[PDB]
Amino acid sequence: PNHPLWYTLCDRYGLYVVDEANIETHGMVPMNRLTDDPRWLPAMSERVTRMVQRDRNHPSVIIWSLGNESGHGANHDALYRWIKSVDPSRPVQYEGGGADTTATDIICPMYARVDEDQPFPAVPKWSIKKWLSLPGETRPLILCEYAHAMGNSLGGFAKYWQAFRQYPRLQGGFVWDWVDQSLIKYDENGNPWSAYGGDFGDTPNDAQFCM
Amino acid sequence: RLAVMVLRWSDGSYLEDQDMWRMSGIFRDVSLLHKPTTQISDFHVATRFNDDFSRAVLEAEVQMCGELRDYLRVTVSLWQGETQVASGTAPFGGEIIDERGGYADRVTLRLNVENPKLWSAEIPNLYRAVVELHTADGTLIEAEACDVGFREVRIENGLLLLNGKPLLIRGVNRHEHHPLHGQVMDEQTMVQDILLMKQNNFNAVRCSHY
Ligand SMILES: O=C1O[C@H](CO)[C@H](O)[C@H](O)[C@H]1O
Ligand SMILES: [Mg+2]
Ligand code: NA
Ligand code: NA
Repeated sequence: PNHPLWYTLCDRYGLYVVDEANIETHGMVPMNRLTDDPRWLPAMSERVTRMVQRDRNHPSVIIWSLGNESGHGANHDALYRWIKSVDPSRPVQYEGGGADTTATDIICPMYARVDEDQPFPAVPKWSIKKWLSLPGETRPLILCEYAHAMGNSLGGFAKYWQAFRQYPRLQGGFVWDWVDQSLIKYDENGNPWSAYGGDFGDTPNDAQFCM
Repeated sequence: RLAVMVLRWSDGSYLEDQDMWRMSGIFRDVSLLHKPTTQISDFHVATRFNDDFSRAVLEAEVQMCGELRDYLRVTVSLWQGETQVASGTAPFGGEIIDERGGYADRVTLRLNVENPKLWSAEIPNLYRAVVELHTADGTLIEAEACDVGFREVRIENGLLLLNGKPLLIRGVNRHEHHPLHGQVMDEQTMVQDILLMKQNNFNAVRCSHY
């Protein structure tokens, strides 16, 4: 959940917002070790419920999100249902565990490609065009993350948009991401320079992957 | 002496505007058939299966015409080569279907078949079904028959399935054409086409358009 003023500004300037619960357990093995543990249900629920109770009156928020990269656990199904129950005015989405689980109203893959499949075991990233027509699938598809803009990037961006315009159920996505997470450091002369992972003695670190 | 006056054009032509040569005449076989007064006028064969196709039920509805009597019976036997795998006998008189009763001139035989050999273009397993119209005491009036292919065709969750598996149709449209005989077909030409089609990895054909 963002700083409260963010939503006010999105309401007045006009931007559709995806409000996301502060829940990410990417480092766990497997990713859903905690989200599938009922003992962590309480802590997770507060991150979802208190978010809804705070931002539900904001018109800019059109979609609720259960969090990010925490695999798919039973706690997600429970909290998914809680929101649908207390607020039927907004769809609920969640990418963990395959981007098309029972915990999301929208197929929201990250970095799924336009025409090329990436058949990862258990959590495949199908080409978005093919994902739509899998036997029994009827939901719309909006990538929660795509076109990773790291450094000299965004090659093939036009391919995504050609597909979005041709396929009704391919309704866009969110580029990853807006601003480089570089920090300012000063040399001996006092001049500023952009720093990233590891420039503060921090280790382990993942270097420039924050930009 | 038979006298057949064939018209090239008729109101029927309005329904025969297929993209092909427009010809006319008696282009297919003409034959003479002899049936007993008490005969098999129609028969349908169906094959249903359990979830894993390890069991099947062959249902054969048989219809008759003529003198309906209590001594009449129908026996449907299923063969695999010279081995009879199944057989059922019964008198006429279908189940009750409405307030007026049922079809007294019909009967439905149901035969159980364990681990049936399934039919497909990959392996065209066939059984032979013989439908015998006879008197209870053993006198055959007449018999009809057909090749039975045990297969289930259904559409599920958006997929066309054959015996439970999704098909990949490698097909071709085929008109009945011969450069010398026109639209008259013969066995050799048919066989040649099929051998050529299968040799070129085709597994399906559409009877375009008749
Ligand atoms: O649409 C079609 O295309 C073919 C063109 O050769 C042929 O006319 C077929 O009978 C017709 O169905
Ligand atoms: Mg035509
Ligand atoms: Na679209
Ligand atoms: Na990153």
